[PDB]
Amino acid sequence: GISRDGRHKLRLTGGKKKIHKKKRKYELGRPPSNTKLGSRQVHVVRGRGRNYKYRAIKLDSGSFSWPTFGISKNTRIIDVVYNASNNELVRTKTLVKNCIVVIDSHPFTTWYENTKIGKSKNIDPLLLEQFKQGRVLACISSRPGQCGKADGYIIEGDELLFYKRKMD
Amino acid sequence: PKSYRNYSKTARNPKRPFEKERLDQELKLIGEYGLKNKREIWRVQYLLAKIRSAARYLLTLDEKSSKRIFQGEALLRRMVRQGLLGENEEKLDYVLGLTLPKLLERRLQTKVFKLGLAKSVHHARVLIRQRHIRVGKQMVDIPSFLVRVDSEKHIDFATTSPFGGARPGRVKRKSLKKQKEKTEA
Amino acid sequence: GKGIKKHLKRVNAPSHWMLNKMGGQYAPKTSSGPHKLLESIPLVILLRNRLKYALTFDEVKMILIQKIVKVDNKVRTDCTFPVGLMDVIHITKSNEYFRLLYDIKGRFVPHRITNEESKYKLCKVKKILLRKGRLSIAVTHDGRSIPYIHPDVKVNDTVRLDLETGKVLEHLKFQVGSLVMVTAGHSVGRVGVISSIDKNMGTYDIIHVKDSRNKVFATRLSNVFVIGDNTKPYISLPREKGIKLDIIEERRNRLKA
RNA sequence: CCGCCCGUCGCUCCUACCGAUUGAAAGAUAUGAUGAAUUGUUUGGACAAGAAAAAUUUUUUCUGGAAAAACCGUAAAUCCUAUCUUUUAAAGGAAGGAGAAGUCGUAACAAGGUUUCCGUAGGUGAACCUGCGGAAGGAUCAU
RNA sequence: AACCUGGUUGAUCUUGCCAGUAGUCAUAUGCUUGUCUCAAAGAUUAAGCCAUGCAAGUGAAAGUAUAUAUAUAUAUAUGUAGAAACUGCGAACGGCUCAUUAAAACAGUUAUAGUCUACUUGACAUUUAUAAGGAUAACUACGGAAAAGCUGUAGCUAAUACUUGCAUUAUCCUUGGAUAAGUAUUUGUUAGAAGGAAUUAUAACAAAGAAGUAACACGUAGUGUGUAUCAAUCGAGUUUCUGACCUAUCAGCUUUUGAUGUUAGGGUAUUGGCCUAACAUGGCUAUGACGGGUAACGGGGAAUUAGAGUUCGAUUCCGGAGAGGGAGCCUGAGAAAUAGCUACCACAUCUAAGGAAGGCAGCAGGCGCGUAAAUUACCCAAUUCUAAAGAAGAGAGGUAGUGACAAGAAAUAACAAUGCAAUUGUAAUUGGAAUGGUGGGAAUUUAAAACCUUCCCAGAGUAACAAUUGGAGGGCAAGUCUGGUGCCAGCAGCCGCGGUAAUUCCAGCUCCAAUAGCGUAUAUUAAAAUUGUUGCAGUUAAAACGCUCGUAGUUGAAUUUCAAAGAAUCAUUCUUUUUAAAAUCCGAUUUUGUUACUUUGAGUAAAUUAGAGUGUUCAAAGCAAACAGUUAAAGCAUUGUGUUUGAAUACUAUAGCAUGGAAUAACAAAAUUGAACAAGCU
RNA sequence: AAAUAGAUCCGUAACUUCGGGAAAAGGAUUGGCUCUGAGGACAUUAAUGUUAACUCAGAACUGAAACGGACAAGGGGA
Ligand SMILES: [Mg+2]
Ligand SMILES: [Mg+2]
Ligand SMILES: [Mg+2]
Ligand SMILES: [Mg+2]
Ligand SMILES: [Mg+2]
Ligand SMILES: [Mg+2]
Ligand SMILES: [Mg+2]
Ligand SMILES: [Mg+2]
Ligand SMILES: [Mg+2]
Ligand SMILES: [Mg+2]
Ligand SMILES: [Mg+2]
Ligand SMILES: [Mg+2]
Ligand SMILES: [Mg+2]
Ligand SMILES: [Mg+2]
Ligand SMILES: [Mg+2]
Ligand SMILES: [Mg+2]
Ligand SMILES: [Mg+2]
Ligand SMILES: [Mg+2]
Ligand SMILES: [Mg+2]
Ligand SMILES: [Mg+2]
Ligand SMILES: [Mg+2]
Ligand SMILES: [Mg+2]
Ligand SMILES: [Mg+2]
Ligand SMILES: [Mg+2]
Ligand SMILES: [Mg+2]
Repeated sequence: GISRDGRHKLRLTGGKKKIHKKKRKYELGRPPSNTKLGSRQVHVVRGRGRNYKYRAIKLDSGSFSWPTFGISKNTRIIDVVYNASNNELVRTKTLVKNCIVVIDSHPFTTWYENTKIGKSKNIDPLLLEQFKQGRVLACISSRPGQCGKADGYIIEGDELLFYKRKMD
Repeated sequence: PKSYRNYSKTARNPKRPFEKERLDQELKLIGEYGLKNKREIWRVQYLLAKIRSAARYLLTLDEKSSKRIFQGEALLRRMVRQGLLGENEEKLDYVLGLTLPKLLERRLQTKVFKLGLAKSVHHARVLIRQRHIRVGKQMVDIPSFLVRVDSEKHIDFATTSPFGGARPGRVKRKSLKKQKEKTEA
Repeated sequence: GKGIKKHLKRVNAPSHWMLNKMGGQYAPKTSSGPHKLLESIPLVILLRNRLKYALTFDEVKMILIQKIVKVDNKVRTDCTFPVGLMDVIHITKSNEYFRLLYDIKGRFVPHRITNEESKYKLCKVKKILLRKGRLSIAVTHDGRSIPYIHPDVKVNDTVRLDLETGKVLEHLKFQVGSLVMVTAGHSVGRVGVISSIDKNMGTYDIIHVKDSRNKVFATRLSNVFVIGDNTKPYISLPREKGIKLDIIEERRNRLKA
């Protein structure tokens, strides 16, 4: 099937190689996982030493952090809005490592009713105008096609300005 | 797989097939020592050439060098044990002076002739080949056997030989039989 | 297929086993265990070629079936078990004790220690690990894990180990004046002390050793084994005491009939 | 010197060359057109078992699941076209080497009877002759 | 052993080739062959095609037994054995061949701080219980098909097969409190004994979370089987630097469709244009890129050589690749496996015509091809491997059979008396010793034969128990002998011989050479200083461009610390003291540019090679062996107990790691301008 | 009489007066619908606003496999 060897490439001078060896099965290249937004559905694939990795096929929730405070919460994913590789991937709503998504933000505001020692932080405004509608922008940080999960953090500061400007 | 036991050659051809003086010298030596072919002359020449090559290489080397000391002592001891140098000429320069008759003098055939014990050198060869000779309580029947120094006082007839105190051969006993049935008939 | 090989050919066996190039295409092919293949001998070699107790392979098997052979105080029945450097061997039926050592050549010998000396061995450290809960484990050349190591034990020095209980008795440091046995190329059984240590930054480290006849040699740091403090060794030694003479002097000595 | 020797022409044999025939055959590479088998996702749902009044029935739900389809891939094979490599046929044309007392002349070797050669151009059955410039390896180391 | 002869002429001295000479672990072939030891053998052409048989299995305490036998104690109990079958492990090792392959593979040197790893070894664990579940082989009964290692329906029954699940404490502040309530792995915020270097071991805080910690067997506190994570071991995948044959009548190549980089992802056991999207215009080359050829697998090595060199390496060991040609895939720790599966191309087997089944470059064996190559034998006794691991199996492997490939030793007489030539020879005649080859029988050897040694019996005179293959003009050792032929037949590597008196053709005799061996053909090395670095030649023998300029390449003047004074030595060798300067000890120690180059070390597979020791009866070999003793002294441990050994050393690029250095050579620093220091300064 | 024809993207021999031959020969694509990307000007401060006009690339869906749908429009080679 798909192989990861370099015997079919050209040399750095531009000359072509002669092949005298078949494919060896320790350069497998099996096809990609196109994880999409929906109800949970995860498969199993076995690696070399019978080491399992998990293929997500549909996810709609995960664990999301608030980096300023160091707190994590499980919450629901609403949509995908940006992707730096190509925007054909936000069109089909696929989840990959470095997406920008929108998540339900009620669990985070509710938790702020314990007001660990970051009690003089002065939350920045743009995050507050996001909180008003009940949705915020986050960045995925895991690899769903390898661990079967979708995790990420809330975007703040200059990164938030960058991604606001990119979406206009 | 192929076997791991190896082998080697023992002679070499003259490279000039019809040279008169070399041919005459070879006949000299063959007649004097009672040999069969030129191949025996050539095997002895091969051996002597190896010895001389080792001696030359050692001599070109530096004095009080470890390699020279070790290998020269070994070679000189081997030569004196073989009976080719002696007692007052062990100096690695007398190795280059060894000639063909010296080596050819140590054969069991020549030794059996020179110690009485045989009326000629052809007699000496035929006796060795017919199981009549011992070298120190071991019976040897090969005429190219080279006698070492401490083995040359132990050459003698064999205990199983009619010339060395045993029963007579197939001819004596048949003659004695015929005589017996002659005298008892 | 192309998986792990299982056969060993005779001319490709390590040369210090001293195997006959006739009589066979194969060699015993030691098993996996506490020692590397090239720094060890299989038990059949010890028990047939060296001690001459057995005539064939099947006789070694019949010896080992009856549980009378122990290495490091444990009975072993595997005909290709690896034995290795500082291990002790006990045979109940004969009441014998041995320790393997290198001679002044590069080959292993059984040294025939006494019963009292059969209760310990010397292990050299290869690395020290820190694991969960902050406990320290030392790994020895013997392929052995020692938990709760003393904080003053470092990577290259040696330790003395009880055999009935796997505990430590004392430890010997790796310094400029310590006594050493060398275990690899061009000098495999020499005993000297130490003269200096080099510590080249990105590459190997070279150390120098002086004999008791004031002869000096050098080697890599990885093939140096500490066997004593400045004065005396902590184990008995074979008859030459690790003193290697050159070929001229050796030939002169051998010529005493 | 009754020496030696040069070329065309006629005969026989052998080797290679050009050659109309859009000549022939066997391979290799690249583009294109079809395209067996099959990894992965989705669709599908013969029937297997659970949760429900019962008389050994219908309907609901969960779960597992064969045949068969679709799509993105990994892609044997076949065909058409275009090149490249090697081998090979042929009317006719034109060389070289070898052989045999052949025919015609006499260019070279002597100042060889017009000293011999080089480059270039033209002409003649043949060897060759003639023009322009050069050399001595000349038949003169000199008036 | 660092070597030369014949041939151009009427004769001479040269250049120059042709021929002669010797070797080949180098193939074929012709003639001939008595003994023993050793042992290559369908590579070359066709990685061409295959009938038949075999080539991988496995239970001696320890998973499952009313198939069924059997013993003892007395209907019961404890045991021994066990067709079938389920389950477990192996079958990815071994064996074969050389088609592909020219910066590829391979070799020496590196990295994994970018990874996976069964068996074996050591450490050692976390959020109904007097014992849980259902279902299936073997088996019984009813069947189908020409055929196949084909299988349908119904009824039973086990397990270390497939599943569910019980009970238990530890740490911080002489009771309690908090509980810890989670091994690997993933995400976010932090702190931080070792390595040259950490985003490293490790610790805290907030979210997820696999898989496990004995519902098992033996009867030895002991084992077997299984199990989370770490470490070791037997290995692999990638990866740094340097190293190949012929060709320029191959000079520009790569990039649309990945060529060279950047950013973000996907995928893999991990890194990587390995793949996808966006972006930039790069990357290699006369120091030979890109192509063509190879009757090219690489290496350890082989042949021949004074020293340089030239040629070979299919083939004992290591690495690579393949199983008629290609491409896919399952199981598994490990495979892109082929005596595993799926499809196409080619070839081919059985058939009742519907269908089924194939892969000798494994061991024997057959056809074809050709100049070119052996038995359809015996055994697991040795060397090792696999298993439920003494006990089974193995065409791996060993043993014989065939065998003038190659290698070593070695018969075909010897001795007397007489006679005859010069003490001698034997040319000649007589007679008695010696001895294998050969036939028979044994002791041994061997799994069992067989061979070798050893012993007994019979056994040589034309010792018919009968040696050959090439030659006799020269090179080149050996007839001017006798018949036949007559420029014919023929010989002759080269010069030549043969036309009626042939030293050369055909024969007889006689001589020479090597000899159980000797000729012939093709290739290759020396000879060849006729490929020349060492080491050729260029006026007239083959050969200086018509002439000058010019880039790459090759090669380049002299100069910077030179000396002095002792000792130990048969003029000499080896060394001991230091005469400028600056920076580390209140005038004492040591430091003072880089390379090339040379010295010394480290590290390295054996076989082959060089070389030390050792009477295989010698030798080629091998890696062994030696010493006292009609059965003991003696020694060292208290009646015990044999002793001393050997299997060395060197070599292993030209590149890489470390190291002393004064000569030679290169490079650095070196002014239409540059430093150092003292004292007020921010 | 028939067959070919428009545009776009590839690929093009002999021979040659070196300008050609050449549209040589040959091959692939083309509708509709929903989207993505790239090409300007002006005025207040690397930010902010106000505004055009036609072209050219790429992707997903869709249909009795059709799309220069009628019109228009070279046959080629030795
Ligand atoms: Mg394979
Ligand atoms: Mg054995
Ligand atoms: Mg004239
Ligand atoms: Mg002449
Ligand atoms: Mg193999
Ligand atoms: Mg792209
Ligand atoms: Mg090879
Ligand atoms: Mg071949
Ligand atoms: Mg073979
Ligand atoms: Mg191999
Ligand atoms: Mg075949
Ligand atoms: Mg295959
Ligand atoms: Mg087969
Ligand atoms: Mg097949
Ligand atoms: Mg065969
Ligand atoms: Mg043959
Ligand atoms: Mg057992
Ligand atoms: Mg048996
Ligand atoms: Mg004659
Ligand atoms: Mg030559
Ligand atoms: Mg030469
Ligand atoms: Mg020479
Ligand atoms: Mg010359
Ligand atoms: Mg000139
Ligand atoms: Mg035209």
